[PDB]
Amino acid sequence: KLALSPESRLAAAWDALIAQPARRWRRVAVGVNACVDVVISGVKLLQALGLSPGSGKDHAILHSRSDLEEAFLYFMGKGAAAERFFSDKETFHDIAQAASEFPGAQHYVGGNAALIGQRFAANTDLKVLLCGPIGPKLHELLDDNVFVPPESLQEEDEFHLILEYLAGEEWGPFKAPHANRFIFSHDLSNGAMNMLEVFVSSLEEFQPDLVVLSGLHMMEGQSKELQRKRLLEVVTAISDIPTGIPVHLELASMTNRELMSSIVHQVFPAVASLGLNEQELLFLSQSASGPHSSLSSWDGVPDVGMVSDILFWILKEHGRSENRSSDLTRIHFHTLVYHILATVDGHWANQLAAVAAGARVAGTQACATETIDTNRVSLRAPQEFTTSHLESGSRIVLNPDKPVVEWHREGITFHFTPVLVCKDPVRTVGLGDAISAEGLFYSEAR
Repeated sequence: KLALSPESRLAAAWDALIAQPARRWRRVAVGVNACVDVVISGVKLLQALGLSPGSGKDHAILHSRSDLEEAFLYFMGKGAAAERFFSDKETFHDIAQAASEFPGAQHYVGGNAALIGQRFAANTDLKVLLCGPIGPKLHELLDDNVFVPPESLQEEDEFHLILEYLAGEEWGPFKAPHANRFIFSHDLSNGAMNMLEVFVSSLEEFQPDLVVLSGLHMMEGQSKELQRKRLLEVVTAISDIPTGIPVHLELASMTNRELMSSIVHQVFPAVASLGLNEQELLFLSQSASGPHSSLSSWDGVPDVGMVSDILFWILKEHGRSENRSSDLTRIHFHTLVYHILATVDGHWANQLAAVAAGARVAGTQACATETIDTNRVSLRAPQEFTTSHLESGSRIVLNPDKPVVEWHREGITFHFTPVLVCKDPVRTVGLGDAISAEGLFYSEAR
């Protein structure tokens, strides 16, 4: 034998460490954001609509095929990302239909909640209920084991059109300097959490063991009063679910501090578990003067200690306490090159295997393999790190044969593992959702 790679050593240690918990969930309910992502060459679509190349020109809202063409060309010229709302409902239906029917266009389950539901549904001994704006195409796309209440089924889907271009791609006088994408939709359902009532209404009959909620971030840019109504609906609904049923909030894509503040004040005490990435974590610390609020942006890989100080602070400021009457005891942090599972001691079991399992799915799903293909992955976590930047904490060195690292801090345990990052990924949109679902699947509430 020759020496195995760090990655093969690590994936072998995971396969030995990972096992389902002693007591397993039977039924999980998930809501409420869901859509169909249609990924298509932007130039091809526009050509397919019968459009000749016009001028690049930005438009704040797309009212028309012209506006679409003009803003697309503008961003294609920059090689830059953008996203827009398309205002004409009927015209949008015809464009999305044209994109979805275009030969070679790819169709994907979209929306945090639907993606979570889909990941859970891969296990046949777990029964999944999913609510959200689910039309005939999304229903077809969803796994057969996923139950959607007839109440949550609708005539039309929410299509999100993802218009890609390659570096060096040309259309008449236009040439993309980088590969990127232009996304547009006409999605009022997900913006308003219009299926929250239907979701809440379905829980009693279903008797979930676990409730998972996502989609709050999508209300960004809606009426503050509409947001306030929905957050109160969330909190009321959760107070009606039987005691001891964990609720996980998957928090993504936030830029509004009023809304973030409100989610922290109102929803955090009502949930057992929280899931998020480096972007939302730092955003939280920026709003409420947290450990590294001073930090404007992560400078490369987020510093583990700095991350852990913020997770610590959240469970201290907003987690369960003798005095507080918060239910929050768990945060599944996931970033590109490592994941951390942080738990208030004595409320959760199997968190070594769970964080390992979250990390493993990040590799396999990114590469679109059933198991880890050790040729297509790469260990990118720091070789050594401090467990707290602000406080004095341990100096840890990565051992591929013992990848899951545990450390304790004032009655809160952290569980760290690196990720085996897919070097040549198919598509990594929705990875955080599959990571959080896997982490919860392998978790046990005490």
